[PDB]
Amino acid sequence: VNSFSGYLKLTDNVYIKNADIVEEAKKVKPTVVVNAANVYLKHGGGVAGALNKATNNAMQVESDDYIATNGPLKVGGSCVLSGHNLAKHCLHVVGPNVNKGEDIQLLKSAYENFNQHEVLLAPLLSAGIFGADPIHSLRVCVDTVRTNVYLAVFDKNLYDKLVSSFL
Ligand SMILES: Nc1ccc(C(=O)O[C@H]2c3ccccc3C[C@@H]2C(=O)O)c(O)c1
Repeated sequence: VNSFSGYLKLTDNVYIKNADIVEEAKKVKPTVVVNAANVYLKHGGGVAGALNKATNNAMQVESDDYIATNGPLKVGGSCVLSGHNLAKHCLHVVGPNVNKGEDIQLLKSAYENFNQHEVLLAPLLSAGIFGADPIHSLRVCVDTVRTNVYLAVFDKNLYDKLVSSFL
């Protein structure tokens, strides 16, 4: 048993909800919240900017120190950093950004990072302002992640479309 509530059941291990992921993280304080990061960990907008804002910019301060030491991530890669006031850990995962012209095939590699964690609260990688079709991202998630993933979809109208079209 875990503390996630009101999620629809898509598969044995994938659950989904219409929620603001920042507000969800605050309530649950999950072991792992996934950030939809870029390779520079520059948390300007989207999930990244919103989580970062909720940490009072402490996520960005930590991230800049990480990059100064380690250099950028790979598209498809990840790093584990603090979850600050939102979660124990934040898994920063870089999905391909279609609006930057990155290869959507890398989405599966991005979701494979989730398998290193038993339970996660996460967004649909590469969707939203990253430019991919959320229906596709959800399909790749279900077909790649084997650990227990609790997906938050910010937009109610898209959430209903994702549920109604899910095979
Ligand atoms: N408080 C919040 C929470 C989330 C977002 C957001 O953009 O998230 C979308 C986002 C952003 C970037 C990549 C993928 C996704 C999917 C996610 C969604 O639409 O579910 C926001 O701007 C403010």
